[PDB]
Amino acid sequence: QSFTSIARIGDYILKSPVLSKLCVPVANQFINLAGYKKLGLKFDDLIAEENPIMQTALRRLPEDESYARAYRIIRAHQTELTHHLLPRNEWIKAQEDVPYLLPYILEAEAAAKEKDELDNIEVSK
Amino acid sequence: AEVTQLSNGIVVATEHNPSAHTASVGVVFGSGAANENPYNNGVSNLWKNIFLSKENSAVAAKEGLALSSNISRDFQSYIVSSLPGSTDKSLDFLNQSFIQQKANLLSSSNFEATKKSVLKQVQDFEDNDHPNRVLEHLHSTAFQNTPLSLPTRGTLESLENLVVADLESFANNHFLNSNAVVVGTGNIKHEDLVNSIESKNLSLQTGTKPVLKKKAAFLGSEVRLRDDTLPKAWISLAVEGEPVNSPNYFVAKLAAQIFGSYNAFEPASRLQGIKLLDNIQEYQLCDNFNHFSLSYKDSGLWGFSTATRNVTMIDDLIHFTLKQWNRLTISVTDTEVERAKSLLKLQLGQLYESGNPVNDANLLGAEVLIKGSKLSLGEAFKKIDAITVKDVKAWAGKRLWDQDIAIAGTGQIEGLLDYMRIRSDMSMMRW
Amino acid sequence: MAFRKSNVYLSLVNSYIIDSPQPSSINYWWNMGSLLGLCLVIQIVTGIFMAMHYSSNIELAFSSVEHIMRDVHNGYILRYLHANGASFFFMVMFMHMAKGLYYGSYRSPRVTLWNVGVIIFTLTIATAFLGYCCVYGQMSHWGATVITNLFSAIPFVGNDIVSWLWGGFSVSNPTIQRFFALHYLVPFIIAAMVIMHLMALHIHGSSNPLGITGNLDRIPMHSYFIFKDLVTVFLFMLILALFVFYSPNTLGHPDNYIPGNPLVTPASIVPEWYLLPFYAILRSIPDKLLGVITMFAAILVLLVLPFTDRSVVRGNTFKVLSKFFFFIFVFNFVLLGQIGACHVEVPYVLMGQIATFIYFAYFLIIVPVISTIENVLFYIGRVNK
Amino acid sequence: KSTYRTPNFDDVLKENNDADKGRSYAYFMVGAMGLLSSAGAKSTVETFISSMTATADVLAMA
Amino acid sequence: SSLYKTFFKRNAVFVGTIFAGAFVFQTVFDTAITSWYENHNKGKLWKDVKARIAA
Ligand code: HEC
Ligand code: HEC
Ligand SMILES: COc1c(O)c(C)c(C/C=C(\C)CC/C=C(\C)CC/C=C(/C)CC/C=C(\C)CC/C=C(\C)CCC=C(C)C)c(O)c1OC
Ligand SMILES: CCCCCCCCCCCO[C@@H]1O[C@H](CO)[C@@H](O[C@H]2O[C@H](CO)[C@@H](O)[C@H](O)[C@H]2O)[C@H](O)[C@H]1O
Ligand SMILES: CCCCCCCC1=C(O)C(=O)c2scnc2C1=O
Repeated sequence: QSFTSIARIGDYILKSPVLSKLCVPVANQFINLAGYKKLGLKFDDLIAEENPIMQTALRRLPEDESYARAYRIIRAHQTELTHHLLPRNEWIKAQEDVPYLLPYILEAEAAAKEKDELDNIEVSK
Repeated sequence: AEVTQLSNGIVVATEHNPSAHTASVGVVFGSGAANENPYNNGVSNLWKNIFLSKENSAVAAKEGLALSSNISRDFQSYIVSSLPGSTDKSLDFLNQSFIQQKANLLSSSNFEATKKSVLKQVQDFEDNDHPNRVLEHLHSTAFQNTPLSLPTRGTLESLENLVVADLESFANNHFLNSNAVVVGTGNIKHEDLVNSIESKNLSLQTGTKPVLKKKAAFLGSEVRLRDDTLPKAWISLAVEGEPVNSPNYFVAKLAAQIFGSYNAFEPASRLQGIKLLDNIQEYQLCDNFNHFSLSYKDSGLWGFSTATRNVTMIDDLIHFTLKQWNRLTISVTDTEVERAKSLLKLQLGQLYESGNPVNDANLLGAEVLIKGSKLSLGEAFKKIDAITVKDVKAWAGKRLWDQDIAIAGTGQIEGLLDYMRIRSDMSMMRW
Repeated sequence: MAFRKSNVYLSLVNSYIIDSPQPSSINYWWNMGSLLGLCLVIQIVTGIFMAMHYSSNIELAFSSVEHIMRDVHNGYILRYLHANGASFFFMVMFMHMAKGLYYGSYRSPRVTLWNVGVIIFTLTIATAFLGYCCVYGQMSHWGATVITNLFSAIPFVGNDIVSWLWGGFSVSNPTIQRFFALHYLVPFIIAAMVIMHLMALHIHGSSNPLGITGNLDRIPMHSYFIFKDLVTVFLFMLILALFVFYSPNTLGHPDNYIPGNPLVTPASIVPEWYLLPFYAILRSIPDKLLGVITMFAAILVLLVLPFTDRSVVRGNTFKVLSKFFFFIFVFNFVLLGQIGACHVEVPYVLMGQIATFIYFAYFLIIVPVISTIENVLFYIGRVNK
Repeated sequence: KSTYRTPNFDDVLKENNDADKGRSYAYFMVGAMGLLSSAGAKSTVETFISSMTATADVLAMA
Repeated sequence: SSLYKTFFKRNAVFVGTIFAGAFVFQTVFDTAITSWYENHNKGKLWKDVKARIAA
């Protein structure tokens, strides 16, 4: 499933005050139960990278964010192998759990979709 | 956009264009490198060089005239450029060099200084202009033991053994009237030039016709000029194309536009609507390539040329390109044909209508010599737009599908597989 | 460079067993693979030694196995090892497969890795079954009869393929002898398939429990994982030892200690425990043709998972809804097995039918629906607009 | 020597009066080879498969 | 050979036409051989011996 699609559905729900008050609280509870934050990871760190879109995205990511993603991932593997969690004061806070890679992922998907569209354009005389 | 041409004694052709600033006059002969022999090969290139020699060139320069000449396979041309007013002084210099000085330009001090220049010239070509050197060799093997195989600049061996008598021998057999066309482009009127010509009489070797020969034929073959000291690999590949004045002259030229040309360093080139680019850009299979539909009197060549530094993946370069060409017979799309139509018009335009009369002269003379008239740019577009997908498919099924090819290359070509491998890719397996 | 790197043969061993870069965080669930190689060896070795004393003739097969049990020195150890080993082979395979399901090991770029694994699973089922027929006990004969008849479901030629497979009028002397020949052959095809499995694994490497990249922190296979593999290898042997010496027939059927009889089918037939879930699925469809098609589909549906998993992250580690449903699927599978051991009676038939539905629905409905919902939840829980 | 002067191939070249001469022969050859090969493969496969059918000594009519 | 260009026209023979021809060949060839063979051994076969017998 593309991130363009995830955003469409997610934004629609986010705007309408009917669903926005019904869902978000459930989603927040879901995110806490997932527990990735206790390992020092941000959700965007969890996205599977073995595909062209994600490789383009990670390539465009500015230097400072890249070094940080690297530290978070290594730190996560080490904690996991020790079968512990990070001390609570090291957990990623909700304010920090920002979709930092998302804008690069969406830009790449649109670029990709356009090319797919243009390579297949029909012509009407 | 007027093609005016009339015959009195000499066939005079002109194409006037008001706003021009300059004007060019000259003669174009219906005989070039395709009329020479393996042993006097290079005579025409030599003529061009003396006609432009320091002596003769200084005479027209005082007068405010500029000289230009070009040797091709089917034709040859001598041109004098001038201002719109001196459209007469060009006609004097033209007759003065082709009748009066057809013995003064051939002195034992001029010919030796000129011969020494074409020798350093043709040598320089073979030592450094690899892409053209390869395309020249492509014609060499594709049409071997036949007219089109003779290189325009001539071979260093037939050149250093050429004497003044040979120049004369050739000149007295091809620089005739029945094998000539006096061209005039720039701004001058058809009736303006034709008068200054029908004024001065004298036929000079009239009734004489040039010698005949044996018709040009294509032969599936190859010539490999391996040189591991070069930093790249230059290869040209083609099938038998279309001759000028062929029902498919345009379908072919359109088919080449579909794959067109590419330059891996120019950002815009990478964005073109050519399917082949999806395949070659992943591993950067080449620095550049360019397709072409070369046409001549008796035959032609349809194929492409390419240069690459990826010497370990040449088989993929050749494989992908030839797979794309397979499509022209079975799966070419409407939008590909349409993209081609537009682009063909754009390039055919920029050629037939640039801000340089000398190009117009050559094109005009060359065309009137082969089909007794020139096809108007507007008349071409009508033919181009009329091409359907079915046309391309019928043409490719005849010229490209399971047909022999010709190859030629130089540089690091160890990776270019054997003939039969390349040859096999001119088709696809099916049930 | 080191000799282990330059030698043509040693470099293969070096790249696969010594210097292979492993993700620092893999857990004991990643130890099942080596355990599967070990099982394959134990099956081949004990099988060849018994083949030295075995006779495939229908009049001697059963007694030759008894001969292996009573007269061959250490014969009973060989038979109980081979027999109990087959069971352990499946226990470990299910865990290997379940591990893959849970961590999204089947996902891109390891699809080829997953598909070759499905082929191996099929070949293993076929192998164990053929071996089962070689004992020629009561269960053997009827199993050989049922499985070969499975092909009569094919329209037109079906009954022909069957008389062909039998080499006669019924399961007889041409049947059991060809089954022995075949039981010996297939294990070597599994071995070759296991090599292709490993080749596919080597191009992208192992995944890890976090589901993300391992490229930032790897440690050599040699030392770390060689010694960790040793831990489970010994544990595996301890447990197998307990069954072989102390309870050799607990995983078998008493009816197989009775020579096959063409005229009498046992009053209660309970197939091998690892085939029970499939036996239940077959039994749940009151139509012959549809019955066999649905059973085969229970295996082939594993191929669909790379496409129906709509998630954007690999694995169930950080997914509440997916973990929950993963276990519904696991226990539903065990239930199917329990139903297979019961008689076709009232509460059981309907339970079998619902469990079968649930099994297929997991792959085709639950996973795609749940993964989509989870994708959205992950998004709206952090985006502020 | 000049690379443009192609060596002699007269002894090998066929005087092209019938352009599609070698092509027709080669394609016939390849075609016949494919025909007979498929027939052989079919016969071989059938030989092995039919060896699994009921043996002459077991077709007793009781 | 223009005989080839009439059926296949400058293209090779395709798998389908090959497979089809193979099935035809298999039957025709087998009859031709069994025939020639039995005729060559006329008088020695059981067919021939059965005729000279009356029971
Ligand atoms: C000839 C070599 C040979 C190989 C290789 C072999 N087996 Fe066997 N297997 C036998 C023989 C002989 C028997 C009959 C003796 C017996 O019952 O154990 C047998 C019997 C069996 C049985 C019946 C066990 C029982 O209850 O008696 C099973 C199940 C089985 N094999 C599984 C396997 C599996 C699974 C593999 C390999 C992955 C395998 N075998 C490989 C020879 C082999
Ligand atoms: C239906 C699936 C499937 C079957 C059956 C299968 N494998 Fe695998 N195997 C996998 C997948 C997927 C992986 C990748 C695991 C990962 O990295 O997440 C894997 C990985 C492995 C590994 C790497 C270590 C590990 O356990 O993760 C080994 C070794 C291996 N398999 C051996 C085998 C052998 C031996 C057999 C059986 C004879 C087998 N596999 C059958 C799916 C399968
Ligand atoms: C990327 O991740 C990996 C990983 O890649 C690997 C390789 C392993 C380690 C595990 C393995 C390499 C398992 C491999 C298993 C095999 C290659 C088995 C191959 C199987 C066979 C059955 C070989 C065939 C054997 C024979 C033909 C001979 C047996 C018979 C004999 C000796 C008869 C002798 C007769 C007489 C008379 C004496 C991991 O643990 C791992 O985890 C992270
Ligand atoms: C091991 C069992 C053996 C089974 C039989 C052996 C295989 C027979 C294969 C027979 C025909 O397979 C057939 O081959 C010819 C080439 O000769 C293919 O022809 C292809 O290449 C030829 C040659 O450049 C082109 O003229 C043709 O247009 C093109 O389609 C044809 O599309 C394919 O269908
Ligand atoms: C994937 C293949 C699953 C095998 C299912 C067949 C199970 C099966 C039966 O259906 C049966 O009626 C008898 S009678 C003796 N053994 C068996 C047996 O194993």
